[PDB]
Amino acid sequence: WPAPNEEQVTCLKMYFGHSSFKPVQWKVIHSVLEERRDNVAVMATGYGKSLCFQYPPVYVGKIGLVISPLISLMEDQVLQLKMSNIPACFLGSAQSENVLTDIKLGKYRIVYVTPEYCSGNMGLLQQLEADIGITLIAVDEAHCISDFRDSFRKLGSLKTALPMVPIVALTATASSSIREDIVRCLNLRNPQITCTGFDRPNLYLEVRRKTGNILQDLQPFLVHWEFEGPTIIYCPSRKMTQQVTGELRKLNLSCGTYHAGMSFSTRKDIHHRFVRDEIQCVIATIAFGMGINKADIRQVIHYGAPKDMESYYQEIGRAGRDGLQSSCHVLWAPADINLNRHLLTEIRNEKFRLYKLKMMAKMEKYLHSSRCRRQIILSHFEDKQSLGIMGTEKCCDNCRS
Ligand SMILES: Nc1ncnc2c1ncn2[C@@H]1O[C@H](COP(=O)(O)OP(=O)(O)OP(O)(O)=S)[C@@H](O)[C@H]1O
Ligand SMILES: *CCC(=O)Nc1nn(Cc2ccc(F)cc2)c2c(C)cccc12
Ligand SMILES: [Zn+2]
Repeated sequence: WPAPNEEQVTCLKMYFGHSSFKPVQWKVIHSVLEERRDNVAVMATGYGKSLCFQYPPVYVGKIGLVISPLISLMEDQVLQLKMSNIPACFLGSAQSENVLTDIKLGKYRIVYVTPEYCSGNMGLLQQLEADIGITLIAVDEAHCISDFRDSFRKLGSLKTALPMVPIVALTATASSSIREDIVRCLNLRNPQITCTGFDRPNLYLEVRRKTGNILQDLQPFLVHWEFEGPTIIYCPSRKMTQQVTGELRKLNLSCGTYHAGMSFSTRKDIHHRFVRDEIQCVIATIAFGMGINKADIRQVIHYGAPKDMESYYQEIGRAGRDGLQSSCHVLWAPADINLNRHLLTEIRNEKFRLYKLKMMAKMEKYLHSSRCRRQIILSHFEDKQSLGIMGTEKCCDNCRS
C-alpha cells in the first residue's frame, strides 16, 4: 500500500481538517485514484464514510457524483462542504439551469443526485465524464432503505455508460448476501471489499431492566430536573416516543419528539434545536440518526430491547463524536423481545431475514450475558481491533460486577 504524499496530506488537512487517513479510508481513496476500482465498504458509524467519496474529487479538482434519495440530508452536506471551501450542490429537475451549466463547466467538486434522476440522465453523466471527468460515483445502501434493490436497479446502466468510472457502494450491514445483491444490482467489476468495524472506547455500555414506570426508569439519569448532557432516548414506536415525551414534560425537561411520521419542518426544527442546545433531549425512533451533526451527544438510552446486535452497534456509534466520555444504556423487559420478532416478518429478502435472525439471537445473548459487553461486540472484528478500556470502570456494567 503506497503511502499518501505531502500534496495528499496537505489537501486532507486544509479541506477536511484531518492530519491523517484511517487505514480503510486510504485503501478506498487510493483504490479509486490509482486503480479506478469499484468498492463495497461495510461502514461502522463514526468511522468516517464521507471522506471516502468526498476526498478523491476534491484532491484532483474534478467531480464526484453522490447518489441518494435523501435530498434534505444531502443539502446539509452541501452547506458543510461550503464551510470548508468545497463547492458542492444538489442537482435535480427543480434545480435551475444556471447550476446545471456550472456543473458542466466543472465548478462543483461534489454533485448530489437521486437514483431516479440518475436513471433518465445517463447522457449527461457521459458528457460530464467526457468534459471534466468523474473521479467516482458513490451510493450508500443505508440511504435507499424504505429496499435498496429497487433504487440500485435504476443504477444498472451506470457501468455500461461509464465503464471507466469506479463506483464506491457503502453499506451499514456486514451481511454477505446484501454485499452480493449490491455487486449484482450495480454490476461491479472485481470490487475491493472492506470492513471498518472498530471499538468506540469513549462509550460506556450498560444493560438494565424496566421497572414498569417511565419516570422510575429515567430518574437515575436526571440530576429544576435535567439530564447530565445532550441525550437521545430511542423508542421502538412513534406512540412510545409521545408517552416518554409526556412523562419527561411533567418535570419541565427540555424535550423534543422525533419520528418519521412528523412533517419536514417539525422534524427539522427538533433537529436544529438539539444542535443549538435549545432542547437537551430528543425522544426518538431510529428515524433520527443519519447526519445529526452534533458532536457532544453524551447519552444514548435505548428504551426497549434493541431489535438486533448489528443495528444496536450502528445506533450507539452516533454518540460521542467529540471523543469525550459517553454512555449507552439499554432499558429492556422480556415482553419487548416478543414484539421485536414481529419486525423480522416484514423483512422481504429471505437471505437477509436469516442474517437479522442471527443478529437478534446475538442481541438476546448480549442482554442476558455476564461477560464484558465490549468483548461480545468486538467478537465480530479482526483481533487487532482495546485491552486498555476493557476491564476498567469505563468499559461496561459487567466489568464493574
Ligand atoms: N481521517 C479522519 N481522522 C479523524 N477523524 C475522522 C477522519 N475521517 C472521519 N473522521 C470523523 O469521523 C466522524 C464520522 O464521519 P462520517 O462517517 O463521515 O460521518 P457522517 O457521514 O456524518 O455520518 P452519520 O450520518 O453521522 S452516521 C466525523 O466526526 C469525522 O470528522
Ligand atoms: C470485516 C470485519 C468487520 O468489520 N465486520 C463487521 N461486522 N459487522 C456486523 C456487526 C458488528 C458488531 C456487532 F456487535 C454486531 C454486528 C459490522 C458492522 C455493523 C459495520 C462495519 C463492519 C462490520
Ligand atoms: Zn467490559
